Amino acid sequence: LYKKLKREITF
Amino acid sequence: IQRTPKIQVYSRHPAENGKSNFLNCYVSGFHPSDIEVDLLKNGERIEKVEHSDLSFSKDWSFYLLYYTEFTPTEKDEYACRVNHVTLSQPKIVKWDRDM
Amino acid sequence: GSHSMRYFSTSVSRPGRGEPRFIAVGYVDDTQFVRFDSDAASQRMEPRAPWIEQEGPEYWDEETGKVKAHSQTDRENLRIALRYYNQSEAGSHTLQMMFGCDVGSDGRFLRGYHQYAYDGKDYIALKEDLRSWTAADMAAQITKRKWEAAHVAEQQRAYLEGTCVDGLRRYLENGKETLQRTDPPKTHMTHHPISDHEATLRCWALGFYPAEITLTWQRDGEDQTQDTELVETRPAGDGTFQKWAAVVVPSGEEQRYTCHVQHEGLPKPLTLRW
Repeated sequence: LYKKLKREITF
Repeated sequence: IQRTPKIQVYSRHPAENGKSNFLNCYVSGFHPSDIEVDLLKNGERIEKVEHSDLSFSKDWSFYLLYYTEFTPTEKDEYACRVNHVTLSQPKIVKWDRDM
Repeated sequence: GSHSMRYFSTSVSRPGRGEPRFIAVGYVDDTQFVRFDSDAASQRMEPRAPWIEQEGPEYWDEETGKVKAHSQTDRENLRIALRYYNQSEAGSHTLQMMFGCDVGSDGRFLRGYHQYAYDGKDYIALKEDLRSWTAADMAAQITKRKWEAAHVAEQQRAYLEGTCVDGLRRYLENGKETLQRTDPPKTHMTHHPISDHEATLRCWALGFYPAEITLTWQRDGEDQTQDTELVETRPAGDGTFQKWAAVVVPSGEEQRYTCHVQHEGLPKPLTLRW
């Protein structure tokens, strides 16, 4: 099962 | 910073003349990921060749497996040719039933 | 034996030839069950193993959605880092990332990983307490401050302990025939002469899973680690692994050397004499 963040966040 | 591939050519099962096998070329420990690998039959490229999906080890170095089906003969020679940014010329590694 | 699940992602910028290529794969122990290639016409997460395609379309559409979200995130991370480091846009650059969890012979959490590398060097990594971030350089600590403020370490720990492990325990079930097998190695020894004065003894291990194995050589019980060549552990291609170790020995003294093999699937360690 792949990771998921509610809001994707960058560097 | 780059790293040179470590090349191994070998057969899936131990070699017996006339029985079908798979001919593997395993490259590892290189960086970056761009690499060219050919499997050679008497100096000529085998053109149905499959490679594993790109992955890497704990130290971030990449490994790939290039393989194909072949049936060995006493007279036939096989080899693996690899090119990478770290190699000033392409590298040919001969297949040996004993290595 | 304990168990592990990993996803490894690689993003390589190719300036002038278009947008960066993103490749992601995943493993249970040493067996790969999935793949995603941003250049494949499929644009879907794909089964790489016979026990994962029994999953239904609810699985594949959901998996596909998350890995492509990851793909565009890492694609944007490449430009942020390019600007962080003031590097040229003419150079090719690589962002590697890996995450996953470990579980024991019980089935419950041991440790987990969330970490990134940039051009083959560490960038930012979740510490094993899973509450804080290690950051190599100054640029990574900008990302650290951004990530600590946004509370991502708390969300990833929730994933690593909650979702990663239950998917791990499920795959170990769906595939328990292949995944929880341990095949012992088939060990033999070959003898290659060089001169009259020297010859090579090579000790083989073949067809073993998992890949973790130990080959050593002994002379009269003295453990000879000098003049011993030992190759990296190579896959056979059928799902098993191979390896060999060798020594140059003066003839006729090959009788004094013994190979030593240890593997999870062996009841007791093997020793081999020529």
